[PDB]
Amino acid sequence: TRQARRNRARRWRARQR
Repeated sequence: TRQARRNRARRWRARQR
């Protein structure tokens, strides 16, 4: 949870391969 934003950035990376 405290690093959920890191996962969201990972999703953005998955959206920006």
